[PDB]
Amino acid sequence: MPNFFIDRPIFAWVIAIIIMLAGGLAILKLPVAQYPTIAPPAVTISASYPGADAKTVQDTVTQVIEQNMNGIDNLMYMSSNSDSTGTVQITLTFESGTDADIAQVQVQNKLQLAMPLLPQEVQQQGVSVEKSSSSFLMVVGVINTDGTMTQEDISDYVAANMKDAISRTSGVGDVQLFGSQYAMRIWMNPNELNKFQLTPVDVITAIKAQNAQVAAGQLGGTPPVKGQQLNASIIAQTRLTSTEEFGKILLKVNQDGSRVLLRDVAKIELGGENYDIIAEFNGQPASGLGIKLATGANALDTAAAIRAELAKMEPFFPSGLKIVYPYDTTPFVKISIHEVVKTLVEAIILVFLVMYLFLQNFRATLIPTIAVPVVLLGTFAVLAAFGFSINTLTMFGMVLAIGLLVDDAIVVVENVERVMAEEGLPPKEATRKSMGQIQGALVGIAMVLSAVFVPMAFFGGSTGAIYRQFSITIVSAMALSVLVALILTPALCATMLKPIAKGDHGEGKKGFFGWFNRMFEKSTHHYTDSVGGILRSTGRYLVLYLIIVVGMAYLFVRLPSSFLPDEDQGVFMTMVQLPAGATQERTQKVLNEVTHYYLTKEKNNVESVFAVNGFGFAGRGQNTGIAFVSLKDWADRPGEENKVEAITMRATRAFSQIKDAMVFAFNLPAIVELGTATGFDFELIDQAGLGHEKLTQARNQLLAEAAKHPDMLTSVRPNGLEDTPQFKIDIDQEKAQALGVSINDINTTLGAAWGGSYVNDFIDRGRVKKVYVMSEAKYRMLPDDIGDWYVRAADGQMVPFSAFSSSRWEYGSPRLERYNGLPSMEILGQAAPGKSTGEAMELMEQLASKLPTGVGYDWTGMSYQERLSGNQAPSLYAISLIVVFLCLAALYESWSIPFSVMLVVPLGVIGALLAATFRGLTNDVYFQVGLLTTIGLSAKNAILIVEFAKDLMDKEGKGLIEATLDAVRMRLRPILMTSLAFILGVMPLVISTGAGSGAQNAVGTGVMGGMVTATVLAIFFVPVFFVVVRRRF
Amino acid sequence: MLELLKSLVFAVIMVPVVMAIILGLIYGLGEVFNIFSGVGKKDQPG
Ligand SMILES: COCCN1CCN(c2nc(SCCc3ccc(OC)c(OC)c3)c(C#N)c3c2COC(C)(C)C3)CC1
Repeated sequence: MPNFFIDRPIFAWVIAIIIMLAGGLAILKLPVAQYPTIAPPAVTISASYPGADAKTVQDTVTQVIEQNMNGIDNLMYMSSNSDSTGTVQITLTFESGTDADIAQVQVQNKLQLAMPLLPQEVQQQGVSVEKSSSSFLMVVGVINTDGTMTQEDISDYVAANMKDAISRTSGVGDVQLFGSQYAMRIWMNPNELNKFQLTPVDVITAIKAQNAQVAAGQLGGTPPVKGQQLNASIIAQTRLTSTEEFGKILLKVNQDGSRVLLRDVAKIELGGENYDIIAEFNGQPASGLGIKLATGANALDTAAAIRAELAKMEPFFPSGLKIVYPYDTTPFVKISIHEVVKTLVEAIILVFLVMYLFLQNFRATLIPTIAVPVVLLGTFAVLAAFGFSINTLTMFGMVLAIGLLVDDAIVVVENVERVMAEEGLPPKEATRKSMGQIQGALVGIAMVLSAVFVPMAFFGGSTGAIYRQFSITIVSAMALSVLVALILTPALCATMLKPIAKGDHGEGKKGFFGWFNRMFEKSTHHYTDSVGGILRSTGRYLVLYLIIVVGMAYLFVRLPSSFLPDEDQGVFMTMVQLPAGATQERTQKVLNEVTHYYLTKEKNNVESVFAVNGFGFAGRGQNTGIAFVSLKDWADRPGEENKVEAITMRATRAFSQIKDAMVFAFNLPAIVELGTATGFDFELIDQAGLGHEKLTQARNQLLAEAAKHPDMLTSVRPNGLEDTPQFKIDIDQEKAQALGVSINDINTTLGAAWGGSYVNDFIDRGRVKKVYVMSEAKYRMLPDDIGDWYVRAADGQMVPFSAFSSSRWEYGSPRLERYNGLPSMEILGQAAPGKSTGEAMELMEQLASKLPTGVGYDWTGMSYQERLSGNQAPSLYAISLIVVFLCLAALYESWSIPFSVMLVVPLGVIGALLAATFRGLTNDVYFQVGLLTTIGLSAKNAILIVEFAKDLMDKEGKGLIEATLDAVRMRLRPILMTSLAFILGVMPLVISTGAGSGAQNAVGTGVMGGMVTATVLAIFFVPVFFVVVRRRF
Repeated sequence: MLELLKSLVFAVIMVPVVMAIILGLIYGLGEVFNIFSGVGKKDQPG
């Protein structure tokens, strides 16, 4: 019935163009971002309780929001972590495939299932449910160059001007801002408050009075009096708009009168809303903003617009303000597009340079110049109807698609020139006859090569999210190949062709080929004593098949089983970890050195040392700094020594020389949606309720068990911070009432002077900013500064905190990390240089099952998706190939042919198990995608062999000998015509060490030796089973 | 526009060289694919 469509010529020329013109729109409708939405949908409930503790920030805030979490809709884990800055990050991560849009809805239908079980200050402080797919877009830093602007001067300028203009640049669906805006920080001065007999109660009370916007109303308001002609709208006290207009905030009656100024007791100034973050970019103060790209993930035209939007703001910048981009996606995206669209077009030209080895013609050879881009632009087109973004995973879903479009078109070409170049008859003799022998085969060529990708397109997890970006891309590469092979190929293999003489395979044509076009077949005629010499006595040649399998079975479990490689992402985060209770001054003092380290020792590589003090991935506070150390292009970073893993090893080694801090220096994971670090993320459970010491000391038994294997487990470290000293102040509460003070004069004094307290809003350049009272810094540093705070009694006399409040010191863990209502302690760690996570995570599983029941081990984050790959990814081969084990019986009409063609499969499995370890690469996800590319290549050639053997017994009547002297001797030539196309499609990748093509050449060399097994081995092993299994069955 | 001049001179040398190492495989080891001569047929079921 596709043969009925052959004799309509221009029907077939241009339906190829239909799939291209729709694909010509697919340029104008595909979002492009190199890592799409592949994370499990997580939700970060970012609370706040400023100045507060950590032992009872989980109890005011977190244990309330944790205790509404009744049966979370398609949940995997809810981890939260309160800390010493009063920050809570409840992280509800859900099942993959569950709608992230309903998630942020349903989290605030789990939180806002049962809100006012909240002590209601939980939401009164300001909580922010957010779909924190913790991938970013560009993480634009904004620095001052000369030094006039401080940090906080920048961070307000960004949030007053940039953020509201960047958060509606298209593609941006989230602007996170760093760190915060200005806020009229009211630094109180307790040796001025005692001078006026005030407390911070009456400092706050006047600011909630005189700085209050009052709905006055209207002259001539509604309803009027009969006889009205005047309408106004009364301005009462506005929100007070400046530092000086808080300066004259009144406190009392003043018969001292220069009316009692709030600027006589409180040093008014602007400043940030928290100072836990000091971001010194190259030792120079900076704000930042972390952009997160919306669904509609078009990272090009967003960043093509954002880098324009910054250039619109460069006229608006004050003195010395500079924009630098520490992290990005696009210089890791842009050249990976424009090469792998050109390489893709080069592979189109390489396919023409395949048949410059085979055809050496113009009009008969111009067929895949049209036939290849139709499968390509249609793969853009159908995925644009199925919602799959241009990324790695569908540009590498198109380079792997090159091997699936050459199996149809170019295979017809020598089957057509089986009649011309080998027999000398017109192409009409090859138009219907040669297609008619394979029209029933392209039923199965389309069948068995889409069949092995069926279960991965439906399986869940991020492993399933990687697969669905691969599988339906190859399926669209398959389904728009058989729908092109049965249309476009016959009208180009019957109409515009050239008559060629008989016996001429290019002998008198351009030198080196003519001596070789015999000599390949002539060595194949010396290989005829291997064609026949294998197939006669097949007894010894069956134990040779186990030699293929013993090499498979031994070099697969010994092959290291990682999950994702370390991508050279152009940045690497260096985190700092001071003693428990070390200040923001000292952590900055180390990030003086580390920036001086990365700008004297590695200035040839390092772009920049955007160094956020205080904040840290895996842990906040003041003892923990981090540096987003960024790199250059690979053209400026040559060789193995200037990749990340060589830099961070030089970093960490010279950081052991750096006193005062365990300064790790690690790399981001491959996909940035999941991990703080790469490697793994060893969580921990409160199984029985062991408390806090043995909670910590089985974790110290863990580093007694897991850090003492230093060869494999490199830098196994905790996340939950060591028990810092906490400063208990025993408000000797009866003295704190017998002296005359009400304790609300005390807890407001003790907790809005030391604390930092929101008061109200104010107006600043027409923008709402917060009003914070706090002590001035030199009056809250020490336990001595307890004694300087004065509280007012009943009778107006002033009492010091040292008169009653007996201070002391205690333990306290700031990062009280929880898990679904269970306290926990997270543990990080990488794997060995040259080894993998699976020989490190299961090594941890040797060292996590050591503990008794009572404190359990959990594997989630990056560690869930590899715990899910360990449960389905080699188990993918079962239900994939058993459908292929049942596809053959439909094609070959026997139970016993699936005993044969299902044993072409481990020929190329060992083809890739060699090419990995011959360069030293691991069993990641892509290696298996290389295997499913390789297994596709093995079964592809068998249909040109074994379905042809089905075809011979009807149309030419051949046993084994006459079959093999015509099947194998002649139909091995089109197998080369796919071999030189696809496997040389990674020829620009063999010499490429840039945008993470390392484990992608183990695919290409793996299919090459898999083609070597297709070159000698696979063209016998079903005819080996013609002399044994067809002898048996 | 330079890598199409690369793939003029480096896709005219790395197409026959990959065609040449397989000749060191399929003709060099193809002779050792015929050094093995014998029968070991596992016809124990038959
Ligand atoms: C409170 O912070 C929570 C957000 N975390 C995730 C994103 N992370 C990241 N932030 C930045 S830039 C941070 C801008 C900034 C400015 C002022 C600050 O002081 C107020 C400040 O401290 C936070 C940060 C970068 C980069 N480049 C990266 C990450 C993370 O890794 C990348 C590779 C994306 C590079 C910052 C930490």
